[PDB]
Amino acid sequence: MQTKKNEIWVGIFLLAALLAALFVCLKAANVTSIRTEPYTLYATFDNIGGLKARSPVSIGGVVVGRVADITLDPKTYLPRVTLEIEQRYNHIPDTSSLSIRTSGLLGEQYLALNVGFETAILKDGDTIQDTKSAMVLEDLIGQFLY
Amino acid sequence: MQTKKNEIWVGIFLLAALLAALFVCLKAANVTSIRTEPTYTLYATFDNIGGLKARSPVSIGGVVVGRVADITLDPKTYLPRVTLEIEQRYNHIPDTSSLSIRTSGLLGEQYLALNVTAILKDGDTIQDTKSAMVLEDLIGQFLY
Amino acid sequence: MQTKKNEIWVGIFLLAALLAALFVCLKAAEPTYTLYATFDNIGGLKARSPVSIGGVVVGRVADITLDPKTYLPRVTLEIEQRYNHIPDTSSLSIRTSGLLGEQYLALNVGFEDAILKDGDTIQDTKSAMVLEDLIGQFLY
Amino acid sequence: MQTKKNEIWVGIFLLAALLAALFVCLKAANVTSIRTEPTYTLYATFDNIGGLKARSPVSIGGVVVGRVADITLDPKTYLPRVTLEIEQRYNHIPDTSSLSIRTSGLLGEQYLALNVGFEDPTAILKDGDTIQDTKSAMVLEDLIGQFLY
Amino acid sequence: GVVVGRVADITLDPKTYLPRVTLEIEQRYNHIPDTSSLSIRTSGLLGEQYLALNV
Amino acid sequence: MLLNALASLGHKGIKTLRTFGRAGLMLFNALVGKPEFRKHAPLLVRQLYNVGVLSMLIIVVSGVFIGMVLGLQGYLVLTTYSAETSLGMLVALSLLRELGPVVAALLFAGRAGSALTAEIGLMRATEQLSSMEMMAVDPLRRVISPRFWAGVISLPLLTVIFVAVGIWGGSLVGVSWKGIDSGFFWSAMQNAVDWRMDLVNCLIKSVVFAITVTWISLFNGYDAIPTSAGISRATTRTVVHSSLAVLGLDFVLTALMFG
Amino acid sequence: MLLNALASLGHKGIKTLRTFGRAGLMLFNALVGKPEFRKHAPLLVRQLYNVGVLSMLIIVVSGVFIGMVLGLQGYLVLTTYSAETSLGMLVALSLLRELGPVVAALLFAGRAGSALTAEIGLMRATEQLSSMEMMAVDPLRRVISPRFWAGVISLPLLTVIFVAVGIWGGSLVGVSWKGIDSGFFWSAMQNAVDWRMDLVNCLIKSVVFAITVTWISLFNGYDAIPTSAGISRATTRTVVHSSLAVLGLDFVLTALMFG
Repeated sequence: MQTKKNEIWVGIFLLAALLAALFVCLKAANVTSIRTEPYTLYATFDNIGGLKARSPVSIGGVVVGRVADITLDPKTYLPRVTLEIEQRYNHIPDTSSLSIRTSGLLGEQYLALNVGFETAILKDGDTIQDTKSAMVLEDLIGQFLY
Repeated sequence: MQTKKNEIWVGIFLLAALLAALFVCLKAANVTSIRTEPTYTLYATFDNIGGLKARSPVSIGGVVVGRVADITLDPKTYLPRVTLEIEQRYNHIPDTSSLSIRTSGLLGEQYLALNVTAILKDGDTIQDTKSAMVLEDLIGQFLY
Repeated sequence: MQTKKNEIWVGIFLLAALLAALFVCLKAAEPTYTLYATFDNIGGLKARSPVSIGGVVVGRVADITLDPKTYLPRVTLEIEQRYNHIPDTSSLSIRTSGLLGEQYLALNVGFEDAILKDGDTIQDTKSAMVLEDLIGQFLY
Repeated sequence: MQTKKNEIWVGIFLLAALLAALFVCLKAANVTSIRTEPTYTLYATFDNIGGLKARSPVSIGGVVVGRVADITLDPKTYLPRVTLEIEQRYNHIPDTSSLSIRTSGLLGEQYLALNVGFEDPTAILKDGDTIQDTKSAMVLEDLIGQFLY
Repeated sequence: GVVVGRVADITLDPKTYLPRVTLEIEQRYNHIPDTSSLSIRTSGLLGEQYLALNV
Repeated sequence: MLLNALASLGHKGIKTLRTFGRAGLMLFNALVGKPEFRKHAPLLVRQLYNVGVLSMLIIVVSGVFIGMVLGLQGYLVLTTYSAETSLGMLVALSLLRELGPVVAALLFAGRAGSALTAEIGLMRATEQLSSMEMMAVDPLRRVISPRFWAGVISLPLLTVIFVAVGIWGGSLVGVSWKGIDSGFFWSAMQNAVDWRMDLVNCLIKSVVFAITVTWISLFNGYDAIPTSAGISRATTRTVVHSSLAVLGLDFVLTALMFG
Repeated sequence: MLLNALASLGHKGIKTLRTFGRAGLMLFNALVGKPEFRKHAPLLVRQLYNVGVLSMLIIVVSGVFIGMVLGLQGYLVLTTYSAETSLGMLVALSLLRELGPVVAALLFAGRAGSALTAEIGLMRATEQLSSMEMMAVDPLRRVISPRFWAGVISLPLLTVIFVAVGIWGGSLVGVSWKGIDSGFFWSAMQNAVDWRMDLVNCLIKSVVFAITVTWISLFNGYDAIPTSAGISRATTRTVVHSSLAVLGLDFVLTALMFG
């Protein structure tokens, strides 16, 4: 018909704009487009300071994992944290001195690993014993003056 | 009423407002549990609380277990007394423990840090520990 | 004036002018060479960091990599092709803009006695100033 | 249709917008003159600008007497060349001056501070004069490592 | 520590280049000796300062 | 001049007291009557489609644009202090304190508030409420009682969609256009860990700004001249009275919760 | 299905081109024509009272209500920062870059933009525009042309009143109980305010926000069904269209001349 000739010609053209501009809204903001998380570690410190949930861990300045949750120990009252490291980096020595560093002058902190020479590989289920507690601003003011 | 298309779009709007609440409250605000709070109140007497405000978090080794409900002041000795709360899941504190009002860096809020005679119950009194530090104490002890 | 005959061509011409005010105005309102430098500890450096020689910004950083055999951070910076003749005995000496600003890459000039083309690796780097072990040496 | 009432409220509305334009240009803004008095460009070299950006004010003794138009880089000597803008009222700048870039406070911006010198009973400054007694800026990466060593 | 006046303008000298800072006080405070000295103190972390009298 | 100047003020002083007299009497005789839950059960879903479902084509598609301009204008002003860490701080704090129940109230009263006045005013022009009054059915319970409850529970349900389109709308400039994905952007968003601030006070302001909008939207539609010019006059005066009721009460609701 | 699925979407695309095609044809005949200067001189003064003067009451009373909330919420976020003297870069900078011609355009479409559509719709039901064609005069040059030029010169003039009262409204809530002086508040406001940066660029975006608002208010008033329901449907249609034309153009005008 007369009104049916233009019904199908421009109707695909409006679906051409609907087929477009959908690859720009379904963008890639994380790694969860293919695989969210393909190991669980355990570390026990003495005083983590202002460490909260979802804290990025770094090896030399590049982000490598997050922190899921922090569970206190019911026997010695020591904080036990967990790590989520990907499978791309696994050959880490066991002599790494795990220390808690600071990030800026706001109050937030982040965990930092150290790589070096070697033993046994650190895999899921093992707990690292070479840990170091964080520092507070109220401890050095009592040691320097006294 | 045709009762074909009107009853569907109300259920879509009622469902879109439910997933939008989980994007703000559940994701980036808190846990939002049932919050029964089976905690117990204690008593601690300090000298100078510094900048302790309402709902101040208290932590043992950095892990917060509760907040501060209310702070009172007695008219007899004129000493500040904080009423902190500890949940029932962690009850193994000794009597020789000491508290420390510390700061989260240099700009954050002041919080109480409790570091490590069997256990404490409702009605006990923690011993007198050191209070917080002010700018007049650091500038006065450095010269004199 | 006339339906289905003249009202279509004005709406096409108006849409050709309204979309032209959102294409060249909203959207969009370089031959470079890359380098490599294997570090040990950088801190809180991210991508798109300004690289400066003397203070003026001339290039940026595309991305940061990590080798799976040594686990050392390597920064892949990009500089302009107009500036060349950089000696290999000059370190980077990463500093901070201002006092409370973000970190940024730098490059100080050195003395002459080669030409660093694309694909060169810096063999002399410098560690950053981290507050974890810096304030502990003064007391302990 | 009443022209005796509508013409009065137009002038009230026009003076309400004219007085509103004088409140954002005299109290909120610090511009009064729209003149086009030119200046002379002065060239000066440095070694490290630090956090020097465009349109930075230049002062000689604490009072702002101009600004910075732009900053270039020398393609031969690899040194930053900073341009200056000084008013033609009075300069009296000898060849024994010392340019030092400073900052205001702790989290403020950077500014150029011109320090005057003495003269012996040294020539007069002209358009395009360059000197070598320029002080470089300092950062936090150099003063901390020198304090412990 | 109590504000008493403001700075009107900033002038300069064409010969020796000494910035003369003028300031006005109300008639409530007039007994000021000649031994009082001015002092430029900092207020805040932005970079602006303010004058302070030392009687 | 003591009697002639005060003669015109008496005509505008009594009618202003009678303006709020019929506004409070209409809302009072809508909920203190008999409670029925199954009779208004199909009537509540019908009024929720016009107020709450048809208003999704204005708040959702423009809530991304308000979230987008908070990232562009909030980036160049903090180029010397924090350009990546504090990017998601001023977006989530401003949209949950004063941009939530106030900016969305102008979009709610423009579509679901202005048309609610013209819907009640159209029934009085062609004599629809007078024919329902001639039966034994209460006319203040069929067009007022299900329509007031469909606007009270709609604006807090529409505010969270405006919040979720503003936080995600500011995420297109955070994870893209020279930004970090989740390292420095989302880590500075959960600084308000307390449930009282930005969650209860945001929901308190959304209920107060929902009653004061639907009250004037049902008052101008119920009190209008039954002609073609009386409906269009009450539609214009509804948007003016609702805009001063969400901005004049915004300073009132902030002074006791943020001071 | 796939053959009958385009019967409901393809027919809407034909009427969309006829809708926007008639708006550009109506504005071309209303502006380009005979230069009536002496005849349209009392018509511009008459159409400035209901657009500029009658809409001046809402923006003045909301100018003090937009600075007393912005200046009070901006004091708590700058706590524990030692930056109380930098209040001029938050209450006066956001009212000129982000706010200003955005909030005042939302109030212009409710008071002046909504009443301009109902004025032509009431004259179309009584066929007053059709009677101008019998008097051998142009109806698009007598009732549309003085109403377009009176709205394009009023909204940039009403923007400066919204800024200057809002700046004074921020100073009213500033020195009210905080104890700060009048020398520190007007010190940081003079910085980064010069020619073609903030004052001129606010006037640039204001006149673009005045053409797109008055174009919809004159098109829907000219294209409406002459009945009791066609005027009220086109009255609420301009508020939704102006809310998406002001906020939708905010993302476009921010990418050019940042600040």
